Amino acid sequence: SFFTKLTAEELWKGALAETGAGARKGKKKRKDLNRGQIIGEGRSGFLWPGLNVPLIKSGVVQNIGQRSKEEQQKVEATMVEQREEWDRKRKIKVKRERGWSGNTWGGVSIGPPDPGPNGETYEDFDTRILEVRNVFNMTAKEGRKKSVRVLVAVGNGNGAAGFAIGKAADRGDAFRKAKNRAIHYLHYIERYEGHTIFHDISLRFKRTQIRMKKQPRGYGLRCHRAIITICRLIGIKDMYARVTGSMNMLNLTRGLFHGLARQETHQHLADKKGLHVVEFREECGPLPIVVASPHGALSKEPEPEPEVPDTKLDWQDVKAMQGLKRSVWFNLKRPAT
Amino acid sequence: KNRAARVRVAKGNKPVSYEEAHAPHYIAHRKGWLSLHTGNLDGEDHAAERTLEDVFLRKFMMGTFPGCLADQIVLKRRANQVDICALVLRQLPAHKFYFLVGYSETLLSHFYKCPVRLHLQTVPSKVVYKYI
Amino acid sequence: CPICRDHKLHVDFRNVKLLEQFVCAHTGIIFHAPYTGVCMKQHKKLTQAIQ
RNA sequence: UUGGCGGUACUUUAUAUCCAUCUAGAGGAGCCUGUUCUAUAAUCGAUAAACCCCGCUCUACCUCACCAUCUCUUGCUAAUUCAGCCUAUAUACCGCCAUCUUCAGCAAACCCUAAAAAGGUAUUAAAGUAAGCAAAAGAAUCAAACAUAAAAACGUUAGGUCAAGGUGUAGCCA
Ligand SMILES: [K+]
Ligand SMILES: [Mg+2]
Ligand SMILES: [Mg+2]
Ligand SMILES: [Mg+2]
Ligand SMILES: [Mg+2]
Ligand SMILES: [Mg+2]
Ligand SMILES: [Mg+2]
Ligand SMILES: [Mg+2]
Repeated sequence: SFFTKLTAEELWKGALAETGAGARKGKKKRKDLNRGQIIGEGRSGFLWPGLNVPLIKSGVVQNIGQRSKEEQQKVEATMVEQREEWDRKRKIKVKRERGWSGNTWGGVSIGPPDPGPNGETYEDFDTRILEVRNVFNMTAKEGRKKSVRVLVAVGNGNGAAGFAIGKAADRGDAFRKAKNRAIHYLHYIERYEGHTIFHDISLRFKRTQIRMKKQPRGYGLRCHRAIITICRLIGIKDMYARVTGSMNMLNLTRGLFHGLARQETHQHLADKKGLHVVEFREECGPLPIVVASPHGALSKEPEPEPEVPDTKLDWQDVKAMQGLKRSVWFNLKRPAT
Repeated sequence: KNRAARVRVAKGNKPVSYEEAHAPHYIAHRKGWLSLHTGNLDGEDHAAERTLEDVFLRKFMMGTFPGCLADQIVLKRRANQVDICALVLRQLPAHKFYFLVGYSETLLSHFYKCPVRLHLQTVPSKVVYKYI
Repeated sequence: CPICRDHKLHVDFRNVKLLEQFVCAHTGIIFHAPYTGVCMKQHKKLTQAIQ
C-alpha cells in the first residue's frame, strides 16, 4: 500500500540500529539514494520540457517525448558507472604523513592553531603531537567514563615555541584545546647563529635527565625522537642530546623548554663579566673571532684562569675520550633529520 | 518516558525548527495546526475523508519536491478550494518550480475534483529556532 | 628512492647542481646512502660522478 | 589518586506512608472476568515490583492470526525469473511506552594550576566565567487563588511490543 511507506531518514534510522541497547553497552553503513537522481528522470525515459530537458531548443518550443529503448539503456548504464565511480571516490583518500610510527600519533602535524580574537592568523606556526593518552575513569554516565589527554607542541621554526595539554572526551576536541592553549605559552629560544644552542645544557627535571650539546653546522639533530620534533619547531638544526632516567613525555617537554629558555647568550656573558667574548674555530686556524663585546665599559682585569678546574664532569662524556669502547648502537647511520 | 513527536536532546549540535522543537502538549498553546478544515468541528461530517486526503497531499508534495521542502506544508480548505502553502529551499532553478507547480496543481485537481492552488515561499535555507 | 622515483633526474658528472645536493656544504663529505635514502646502486653511481 | 559495594543497619528523613491512627474493602459463599494448571485436532503476545477486565473503548459467523478437511498456482499492482509471507531473532532497530519519577540533576565552549591520575568555594569573598537542557515560570481546567491535570532531561531494567505499521539479517515459493 502507498500509505505504509516511510521516508528515507526513518528507514535508515531503523536499519542502521545506531541507537539501541546493544550499541551503547556493546558493519551497516548509511547511503544516500537521492545523490545521483535528477528531478524529472524516470525508468521509462520520458523527457519533460522545463524539468529534465531544455524548454526551448534552437528556437523551437519543445514537447513531451520519450527516449528509445537503446538510448535509455545507455543512460541507465552511465548512471551505474557514475555510482560505481562514486564508490571508488569514497575509497580514495589523500595520504598524510605518519609520525614516529604508523599506528601512533606522536610526531604527526595537525596544522596551525585557530585564528585569534581579532583575526590573528597563525599560518606561520606548525603543531606537532607528542603524546596521546586514552584514559578511562569511573563516572555514572558510562560507569567507566572516557577521556583523551593530548600533549602538543607548536612553533614557527624561528625561535618561538610552546607546549600545552588538552583534555576532552573526543580526540578532535583535545587537539583543538591543546593546540590553541599552546599559542598562549610561547617561549622564545635563543639559537647561536640560528642553528644550535649557545652552550652545553645539562639538567634534571624530576626523574628525567636531559643532556644537550652544542654542535657545529652539518651535524644534524641526533636526539630523542621527541626532541627532534621540538627542535624543528624551535628552529635548531644541529645538536646532540641524551635522555636518561624516566622517559615521561611531559617531564621531557617541560624539562627541555626549562633548559632551552634559561641559557646564556654570548652578549649576556660579555655584559655580566665585562670582557670580550672571542671564538676560536679549528677550521679558521688561530684567527680570533669577536662574537660579543660588552655594551658598556670594557674591563681590564683578566678573568682568573685556574691551573686545574673544579668542573663537575659526566662519566658518559669523558668515557669516550678515555678510549673506552662504545656500544654497538652508538653513531649508527640514520636518515637525515 | 514519552517518545511521541519529541526531537530528543543531542549535545547542542542538532538544529531544530520552531515546529520540531515543541512537543505535542504545546499544540494550541505555542504552535498552531498545520491543517485547517471544518471537518472536526462539532456536528460536522467527513472528518475521515479530510484526514485521508491530507496524508496523501503531504506524501505527494514531498515526492514532487524532493529535498526542496524546508518545513512541513500548511493545508487550508475554504469552501471546496484546497490551498497548499510550503516553505521551499532555493535549490532548484526558478523555471523548474513553475513546471512542478503547474503539474502538481493540475494533477491534484483532477484527483480530488476540487480547485487546488500551490503557494510557495522560498527561503535561502532552513530556519533554525534553536540548537538542541 | 629519490633518484629512481624521478626518471628525469640523471646522475652525471656534468650535472653539478644535482651532485651538490648529495655533498655536505659545510664539511664537503658525501653523505652515506642512509642519510638521503638512495639505493646502493645509485649511491655508488653518485659517488663516482662526484669524484 | 579515584570509583564502588559491604552490615553504610548511625542522625534527620517518607506524608495517604515504613509502623501507629482512621474509613471502606480483599482473604469466607455465590457468580462475572483474567491467568496458571489440567486438557483439546485447535492461536499468538504480556506473565515479580513495572503481568493477571493485559493488546480487546470488546471472539456466535465475520473478526482469525489457530485446527481438520477440499480447492487455487503470475496468485490485489503500471511494470518486474515476479506477487505474497502474523515465517525465526524486541539480544539488529525505527515507532510508541513501562519503571525509578514531579526523582534533580545533565552540563558544551572558554579561563586558571611550580602538571593536571584531577581540581576550580569562601559574600566583611581567596579563580573561575559567560551560554544551553530539565526544574521553576508559562499556558489548560473559560475571574481570583489553591488543587488537579499536563510536564519531567540523562541514565537503570539487551524491561514490553517483528502480531499497529515500517525495517536489517536468515528462511518458504506446487
Ligand atoms: K524498541
Ligand atoms: Mg604499519
Ligand atoms: Mg517476549
Ligand atoms: Mg471464528
Ligand atoms: Mg473461518
Ligand atoms: Mg500464515
Ligand atoms: Mg495558572
Ligand atoms: Mg513546569
